[PDB]
Amino acid sequence: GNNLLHVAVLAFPFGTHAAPLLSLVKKIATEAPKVTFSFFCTTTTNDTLFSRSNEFLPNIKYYNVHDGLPKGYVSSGNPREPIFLFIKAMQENFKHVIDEAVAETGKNITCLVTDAFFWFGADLAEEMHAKWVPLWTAGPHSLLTHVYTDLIREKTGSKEVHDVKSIDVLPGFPELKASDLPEGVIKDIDVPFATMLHKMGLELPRANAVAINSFATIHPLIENELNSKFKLLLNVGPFNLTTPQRKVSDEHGCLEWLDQHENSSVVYISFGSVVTPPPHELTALAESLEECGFPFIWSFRGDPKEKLPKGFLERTKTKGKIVAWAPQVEILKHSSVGVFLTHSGWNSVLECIVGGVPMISRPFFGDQGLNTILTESVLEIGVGVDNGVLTKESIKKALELTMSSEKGGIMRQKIVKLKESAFKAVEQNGTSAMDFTTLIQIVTS
Ligand SMILES: O=c1ccn([C@@H]2O[C@H](COP(=O)(O)OP(=O)(O)O)[C@@H](O)[C@H]2O)c(=O)[nH]1
Repeated sequence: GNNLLHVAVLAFPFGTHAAPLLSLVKKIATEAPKVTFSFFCTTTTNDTLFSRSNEFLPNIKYYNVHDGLPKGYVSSGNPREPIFLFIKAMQENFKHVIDEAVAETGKNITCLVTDAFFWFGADLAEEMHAKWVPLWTAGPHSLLTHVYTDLIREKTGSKEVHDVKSIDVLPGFPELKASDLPEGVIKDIDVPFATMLHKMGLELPRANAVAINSFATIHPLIENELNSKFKLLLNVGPFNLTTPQRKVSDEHGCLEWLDQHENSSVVYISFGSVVTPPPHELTALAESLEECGFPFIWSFRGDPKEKLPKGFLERTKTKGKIVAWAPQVEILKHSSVGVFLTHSGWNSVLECIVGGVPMISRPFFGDQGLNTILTESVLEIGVGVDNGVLTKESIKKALELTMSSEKGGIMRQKIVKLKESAFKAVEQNGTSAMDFTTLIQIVTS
């Protein structure tokens, strides 16, 4: 593109949303050095994202957007409170800062790239006579679930709303219970997050193009519907293969430690950038761990003994590891690791498909439920813990099953062939490289 183009990038501050988006942006900015990229997110998220050294692509500048929290505000109860406050004032807070970036660069916005959550991107793009390109950072099946929100509700009564009778929502997908769906589709339909997702489903067809961090082999039938709902659908993932972003950090020699172990023998544990199993769960896992023998790596959450038992800490310090932050993508590509105990967030899922490792899923929130059903029943590269909770009986059951002598192997096989499609999809010749090239064209023109 030319030196007159200005791309505004609006990222979601919570969960693993902002980093994947920034990654996509970095790939584009490298290909288009004369194009200006303005990245908007909360001060706290920007601080974490832009602390990186020479990662300073010159044509990318970040701008802090108000987090919606009132003056003096203090934690309070539920961790949902700051998310709800952000959502409630995000449109005007984004606009205020976008306005500063336009006055400062002297360049009107030509393209608005946003997390798909930002349904208001169409309206904003409209006002500035700019293009709108939202990015759904999760899977195709959940995106389509949101596009189908009204349809689902219209075919949902007292039975289904209460898990008595299952709903047939997605093509080429098992029948689901309301508890399977992301909060908001059929429950708590009124809260800000739920309203944000519904509006997104309704506004997406107005976009110039809808990008998604996924690849065409993930779900053919779902993709076809999405393809018919939007002006353009672009599969630009998996991001771990299509975009840069370093992070090859092993402050705790996990990979070396992994070297000094054999194949499919280590248990990697990670429940995302925000989750930490409840008390009865952690304690059920920690013990499940040092009773199964299985060597392991566990990404806790900074806090060590804080939640974990003292003794346990220095008793397993010989057959397993526990870190605050691990080099997950690399760990998942290591031949040592045999199973991935995850909450099935989408990013971790794409990373596991690329690494070729079987999965143990204990979903918590959002799309994790649909993701578990997708990898357990449709891709068959994983299984979920019993009851969706972590109890010593449910854990061992899963470990034993995946680390078994049959099922675990097959899953590993199924995910190796999927891994193959992933690598193929990103060759210049594949659909992901091609949709990415198109994305670049739209964003930089
Ligand atoms: O020790 C860790 C734990 C997590 N992650 C990364 O954190 C992200 C988790 O995203 P996901 O969508 O799986 O779950 P979320 O954070 O949205 O709940 C993934 O990129 C993981 O690789 C990591 O790099 N090291």
